[PDB]
Amino acid sequence: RFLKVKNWETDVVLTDTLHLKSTLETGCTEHICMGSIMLPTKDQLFPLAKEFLDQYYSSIKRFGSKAHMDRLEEVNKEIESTSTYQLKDTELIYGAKHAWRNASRCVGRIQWSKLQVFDARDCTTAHGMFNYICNHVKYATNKGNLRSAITIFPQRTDGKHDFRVWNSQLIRYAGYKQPDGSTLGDPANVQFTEICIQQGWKAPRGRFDVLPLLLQANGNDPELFQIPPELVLEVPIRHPKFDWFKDLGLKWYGLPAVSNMLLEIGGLEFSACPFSGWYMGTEIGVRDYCDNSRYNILEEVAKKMDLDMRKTSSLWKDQALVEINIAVLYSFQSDKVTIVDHHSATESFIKHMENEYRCRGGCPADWVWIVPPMSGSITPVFHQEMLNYRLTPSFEYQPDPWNTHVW
Amino acid sequence: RFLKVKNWETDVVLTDTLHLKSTLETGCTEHICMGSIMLPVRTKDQLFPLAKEFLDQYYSSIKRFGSKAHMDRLEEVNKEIESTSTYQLKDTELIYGAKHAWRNASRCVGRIQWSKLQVFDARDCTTAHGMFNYICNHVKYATNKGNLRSAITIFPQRTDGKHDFRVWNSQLIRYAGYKQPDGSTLGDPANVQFTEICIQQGWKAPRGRFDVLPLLLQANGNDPELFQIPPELVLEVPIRHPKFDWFKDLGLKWYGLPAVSNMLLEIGGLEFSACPFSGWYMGTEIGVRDYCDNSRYNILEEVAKKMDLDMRKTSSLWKDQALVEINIAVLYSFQSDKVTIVDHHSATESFIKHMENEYRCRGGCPADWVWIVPPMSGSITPVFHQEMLNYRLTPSFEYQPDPWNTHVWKG
Ligand code: HEM
Ligand code: HEM
Ligand SMILES: Cc1cc(N)nc(C[C@@H]2CNC[C@@H]2OCCCCCc2cccc(N)n2)c1
Ligand SMILES: Cc1cc(N)nc(C[C@@H]2CNC[C@@H]2OCCCCCc2cccc(N)n2)c1
Ligand SMILES: C[C@H](O)[C@H](O)[C@H]1CNc2nc(N)[nH]c(=O)c2N1
Ligand SMILES: C[C@H](O)[C@H](O)[C@H]1CNc2nc(N)[nH]c(=O)c2N1
Ligand SMILES: [Zn+2]
Repeated sequence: RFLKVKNWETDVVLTDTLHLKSTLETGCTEHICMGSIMLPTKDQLFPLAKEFLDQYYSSIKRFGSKAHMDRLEEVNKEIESTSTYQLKDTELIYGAKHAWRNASRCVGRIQWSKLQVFDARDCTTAHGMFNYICNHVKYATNKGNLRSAITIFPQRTDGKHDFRVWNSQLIRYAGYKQPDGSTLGDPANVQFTEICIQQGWKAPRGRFDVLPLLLQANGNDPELFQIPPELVLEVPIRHPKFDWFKDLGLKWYGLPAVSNMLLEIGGLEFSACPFSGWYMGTEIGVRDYCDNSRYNILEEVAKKMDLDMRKTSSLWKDQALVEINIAVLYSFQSDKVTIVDHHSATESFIKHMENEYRCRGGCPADWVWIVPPMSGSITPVFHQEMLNYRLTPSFEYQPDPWNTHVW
Repeated sequence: RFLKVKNWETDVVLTDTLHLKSTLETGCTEHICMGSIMLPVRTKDQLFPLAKEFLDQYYSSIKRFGSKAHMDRLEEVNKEIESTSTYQLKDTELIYGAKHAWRNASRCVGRIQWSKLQVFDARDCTTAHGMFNYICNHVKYATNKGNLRSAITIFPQRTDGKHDFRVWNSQLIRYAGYKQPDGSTLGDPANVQFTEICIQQGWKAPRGRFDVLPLLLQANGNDPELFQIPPELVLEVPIRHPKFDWFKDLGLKWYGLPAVSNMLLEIGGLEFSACPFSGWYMGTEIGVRDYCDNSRYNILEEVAKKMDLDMRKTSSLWKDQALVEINIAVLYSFQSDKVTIVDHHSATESFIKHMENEYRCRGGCPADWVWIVPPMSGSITPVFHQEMLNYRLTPSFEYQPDPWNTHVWKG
């Protein structure tokens, strides 16, 4: 009931107390650790509301004041009456910033308090959703000078009227099974691409086709919309030394924007809440390009470098991985699109951890997601012990809507 | 109960029943995961249960469960415990035990090899000098002129915890670290504290960047004694690079034999506080950690300087670049000298095959993801994408505190 984390590179020891305020369940027991698993009424709602408003009023230094006891009473009466309640704009902004603050898998949280929140709770149609989302994309992109933002559609009511963005991210590339047997474009999105085509989409059947948004308002069947191309900022990938790199024909998008998550604030569930920041280089160059199940480009790059691909021990995979990531970084920087490298991002996260320990009593962190997918041990997060626990407000993963929705 | 693990690259789903045989604690709760925390005298009362579990397991493994030989051995151990407070393992049980501790070691990526382990029974040992002889024979057997063979040497078990055998070195072979008055370190920073104990015990330090440390050995709870491993027994590899001819002039070398000596082996309730074991290196242990940790030899800058990498900002990935070249060098050098080494691609691939086999035949394989994933190039190895269940099985290896913090000095 008082826990220590040690950094093994610097010997700095931090003391966590924030974990006692933790509420949801981790997946682990005394007997089994699930640290590496990807997915481990009225009466229910008032405690959840209360817990939230208590933290909110404490943050603005008005815990136990009349404005506190009055809001607690107002919310209580509204739940009693309507079976739900509405958040004040101030509460909504706070909840959103804190769900990011609490996101244990996010390395970029030094940035948590600079989050532009777009209140789309007044939305009612898929066309409305499209308008809001285009406005979010343009605001956040900001001609390459990226700004963090979230747009929050209306909360869950009876659960049969959910707003959902069916895309997993606002901007992604299509994937198509080929006669060949192989895959064209991004294999992650084969299924979704089919759902779009089975719902009307005219696919260009290219390697890098920006998918249509597929939007669900008020539990209705979802509809298709193309994001204005002038709003989707893309980056052709070149290398600062390798002439031939450009000829691979690689590009990626500047805006990472997760839109399949569920934002939970004071017991309320916001099932459509796309949010966006900016990239860490490795997300694109290590994962998007190199994962066997993704664009899987290592072989082709290794060939152009003329490495010895005969034996794994020549580290040809590793050598090519580094250059691919140098090129991702160099291209974003040259075209002036915000990107951070894993050295700088993990160094920032250590600074943020220390702020959160002295200021808040801790910082939940999932080491398995926080340490970059390349060069783990030469980044400082490798040597930092972390405690992982679930705080609310939070972002939660939710099932793909096609698996659920009735048509 | 059944727990499933998915591999997100292949969609292969495995079912773990083995976790049901797990007994000890993880450190985690339903409220906190301590998966990245590095560290998350027995009565009769406790002992016979631990013995019984163990012998039930051993007897099952030989398909003799419930045999007269099994029941007679249970009775015998019961009696030995009731009358003497402890018991002695048969050779066959010791061997099986040491094999299964390695098999159960969830942080070890090398476990495909668990059944081929040479066990040296050193339970007749009585003196530090005896321990020294035993360790020499182990080093020479394991080294085998570069054709490394896994081995373990097992000294007498704990009795009252006042009479422990301990190897004070954390590994049998390691380099001296020396703190300089100006605050720099010469040689290996990890070993500064232990080097200082050695010096105080009378070791004459050469004060070089790569001095092999003397063994400091404790028998029967006595004060530790110093011994120099014969140099002809310490196989070393000079580090050079296939294309970069200046690599050799950095003056690096490493020892071929990774040999962990500070861990405690538990078999059937008995505690073997000195049980050095050895295998062979995966290249990244040396090339990533030993050379490139900031708290170790820290050679990234010097390498990148020689390579003329752009070092003015991190986003040139100069560190990532230098790190790969060094790792290339370590594997090249070992291979050229015919010293057994495995790369992290081949090791993780073998591990996944081992792991799947273990689910089919054993009903699980406990694995610590934080340690199994290599410290470079994580996601281009198949373990990154592998969900893993971590739990504790016995027989087992455990961390124990360094003996210089606990030892009662006799004078
Ligand atoms: C501003 C720059 C940001 C950086 C550099 C960054 C970095 C990252 C990275 C590298 C990951 C792991 C992604 C992966 O490997 O798939 C991640 C995950 C995550 N981040 Fe951030 N992030 C940023 C902004 C944001 C914002 C604005 C939010 C929410 C407001 C957020 C919340 C999350 C969540 C919930 C996850 C886990 C996603 C999942 O479970 O699939 N992050 N972050
Ligand atoms: C045969 C070749 C072997 C290879 C390639 C191998 C590989 C490794 C590696 C890379 C680690 C992580 C160590 C680190 O990064 O510091 C490790 C840990 C470990 N291995 Fe192995 N291993 C081998 C043999 C053995 C043997 C023979 C045993 C005992 C019989 C053993 C038991 C352990 C234990 C207990 C750990 C955790 C050590 C700790 O917590 O400090 N391994 N293995
Ligand atoms: C099964 C599953 C669970 C879960 N919690 N998340 C996922 C999505 C997978 C996990 N890793 C890659 C993929 O998600 C991509 C998420 C987008 C990246 C997150 C992000 C958000 C904001 C900024 C930024 N730089 N990066 C999948
Ligand atoms: C605090 C602590 C706990 C714990 N369980 N282990 C340690 C020792 C740390 C862990 N990683 C670096 C350092 O020890 C070196 C590990 C020894 C190598 C393991 C090994 C054995 C046999 C063969 C091989 N290739 N590798 C430290
Ligand atoms: C099985 C394992 O949990 C899975 O591969 C995780 C590992 N760490 C990760 N880390 C990040 N940042 N993103 C991921 O998608 C994953 N995948
Ligand atoms: C804090 C963290 O658990 C610690 O630095 C671990 C991470 N993973 C590791 N993995 C291996 N193989 N060896 C190690 O020493 C470590 N150190
Ligand atoms: Zn856990």
